[PDB]
Amino acid sequence: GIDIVAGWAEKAGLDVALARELADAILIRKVDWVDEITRVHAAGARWILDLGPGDILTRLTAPVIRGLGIGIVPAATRGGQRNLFTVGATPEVARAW
Amino acid sequence: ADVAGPLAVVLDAPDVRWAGRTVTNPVHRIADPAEWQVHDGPENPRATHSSTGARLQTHGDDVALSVPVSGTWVDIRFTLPANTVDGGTPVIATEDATSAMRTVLAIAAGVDSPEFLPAVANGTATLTVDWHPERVADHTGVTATFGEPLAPSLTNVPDALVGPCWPAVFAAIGSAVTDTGEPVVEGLLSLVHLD
Amino acid sequence: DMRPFAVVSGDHNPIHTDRAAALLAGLESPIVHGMWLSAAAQHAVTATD
Amino acid sequence: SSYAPTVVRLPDGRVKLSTKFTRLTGRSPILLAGMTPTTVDAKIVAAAANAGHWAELAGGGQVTEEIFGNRIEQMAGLLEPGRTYQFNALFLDPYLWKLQVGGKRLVQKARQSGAAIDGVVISAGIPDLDEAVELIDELGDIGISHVVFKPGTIEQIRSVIRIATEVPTKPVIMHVEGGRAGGHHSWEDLDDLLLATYSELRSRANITVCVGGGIGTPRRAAEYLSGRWAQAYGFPLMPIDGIL
Amino acid sequence: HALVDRLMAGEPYAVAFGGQGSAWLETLEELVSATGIETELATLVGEAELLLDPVTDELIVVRPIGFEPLQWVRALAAEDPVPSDKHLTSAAVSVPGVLLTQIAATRALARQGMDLVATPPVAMAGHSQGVLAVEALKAGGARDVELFALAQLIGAAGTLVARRRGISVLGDRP
Repeated sequence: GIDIVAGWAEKAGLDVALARELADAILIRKVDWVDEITRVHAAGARWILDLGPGDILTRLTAPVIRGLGIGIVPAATRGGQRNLFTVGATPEVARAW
Repeated sequence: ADVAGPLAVVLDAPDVRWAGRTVTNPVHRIADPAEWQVHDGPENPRATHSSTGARLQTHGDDVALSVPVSGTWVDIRFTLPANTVDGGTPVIATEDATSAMRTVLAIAAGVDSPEFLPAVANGTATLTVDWHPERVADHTGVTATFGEPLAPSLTNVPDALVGPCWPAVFAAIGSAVTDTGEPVVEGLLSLVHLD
Repeated sequence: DMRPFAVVSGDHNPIHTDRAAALLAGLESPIVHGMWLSAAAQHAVTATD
Repeated sequence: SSYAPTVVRLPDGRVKLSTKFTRLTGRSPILLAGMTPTTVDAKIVAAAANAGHWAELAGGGQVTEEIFGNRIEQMAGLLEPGRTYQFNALFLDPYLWKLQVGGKRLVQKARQSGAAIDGVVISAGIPDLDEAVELIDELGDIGISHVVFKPGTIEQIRSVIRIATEVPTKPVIMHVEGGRAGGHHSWEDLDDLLLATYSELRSRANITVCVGGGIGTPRRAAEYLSGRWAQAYGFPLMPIDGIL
Repeated sequence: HALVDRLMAGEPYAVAFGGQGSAWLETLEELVSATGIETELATLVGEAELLLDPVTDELIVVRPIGFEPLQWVRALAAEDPVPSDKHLTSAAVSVPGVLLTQIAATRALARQGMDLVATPPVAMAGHSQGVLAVEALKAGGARDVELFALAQLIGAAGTLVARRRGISVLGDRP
């Protein structure tokens, strides 16, 4: 499929190198989430925002930031936006282990 | 009751002669009652249809209805004899039907009618095509869309070799002939798959 | 829409896809390919459970 | 007075008459009515059609499939290309109506096959609203475009008016025949029917009125077509669109 | 917006981008109805369609409907029939749809007062597919059309190839 995407990119009016690299990243190579979250934490991110649809990443990331003292607040959601934009209501972050 | 000339004659007439056969007027068939706006700027009256993009250009003492089918245009020429003055239907000569139906056949089969559809030998039309079994998978992706319990068979369904052979069958239809008569040009638009 | 079947199969007959050609052919609306029905019935008869 | 006939000039220099019937059909306002004894043969109907007149082929003589097919064949043979003819169908005769229109769609099949039939006349009474409307749309679907009802009495004409009202878009043609008509007999005078109904007739804009019965010499037809016939009863001009 | 006030004043934060199987249509419709970014999203979709005009013939093979997301959200907001769940889960319509939803979320947060370039997030967290949204946000909003275009391309190609192999869903079992 990578060469199919490359051929469609060349036939179209956009570049091929980024096309092949995105296709490889999204179709072929294995993604690792625990190490990505650890890199995010090592960057010092005290809060993380999930801009993806719904809150599947919210329930999928909480076990990974379970005891690191990193806060989570959903985005693209009514409750998440309410938590983000209201002074008197912010989500609670449990004590770091 | 707002235009004149051959354009009004073609627009008003409900019946036409399609190669020795009385059929409904194609301009009527597209949209019957006074749905064609007219323009008389440089004094060459023309009528167009909004929802289909049809046109009614006039080549002097002639009227042609042009229809955008898929990217391309089909042109049918109306011949107006003196009979049409009082109750005579417009005559669509056989060669105009040949041209229009050959363009439609090219649309249905290939790119253009002249020498792009496969040529016909003494009796037959032959083609040489490439075959890929994964095209069977991409065909059954759009064909087999039943419910949850069923699943497509592991073997290729027989309705897969019919794909590449369509241009040959359309060329054979185009070169088909009855007992002194060709069923390619009279009713290609009315053609349907029987069995 | 029957354009996907038209492109995968190979017959681009406008009566199945276009509206103007469907009106010209004498049909109110475009009709599905009959050979689509043939292939669907074949898959139904060869479906595995 | 706006319904009075108008004289137009054809491209070849000929001079004709322009009533709304001629505008609807593109033929002369003079109609050759269907005739159970006489217009059965194709000679007279074909000769009338070739002259540019509303020609009727009577369905009372086409009593089986074979003669129907042979008559259609010889009709196509006689007619010069571009000329079209009409058809007369009896409604209250069950066998012929079923054979031609209702049960076996011989007229419909002939038109679909490519016959020059451009009209159907529903004679011998009118249908009720429902199936009359179904007939109108069906015959329009096959491509006839001229469905004609010929009522006999005032109530029949009013029912045809109701049928036309139910379908304000499609145009209808009426053949109002008087009592002095030949063949089967009606006991109603044409003038009385026209006096009683002309107002409702001209109220609807899709109704074309052709009258017949008692029209002999062409002078009578001329005086009837100009509306001067109503002067005898102390009425304003009451023009019509054609006579059969 | 105390959390937003803290983040503007400076608090190390990151943004995560969702992946596959998240029912993007409902969240996208809620976002568009609450905010009103329909004009910008419509322009984005129109430019993407104009970008990949030559590849419509091969691309229509895998989408029975055609991926008109704006029409679908407009219909859903009007309580009109919507495409079936199978026709929305399909990759050729999913992987562009979730990316469009993510871009709409970013634009909605930017309009609401959360600017992501004044205070760049410390880390770019991208899930299985989010890598393309990470690429969109790593630069400005000047490459979104191109990445939407090849998002459509890769979704169509993925559906096509997974049907070529046995990697596609057979029956109920995904």
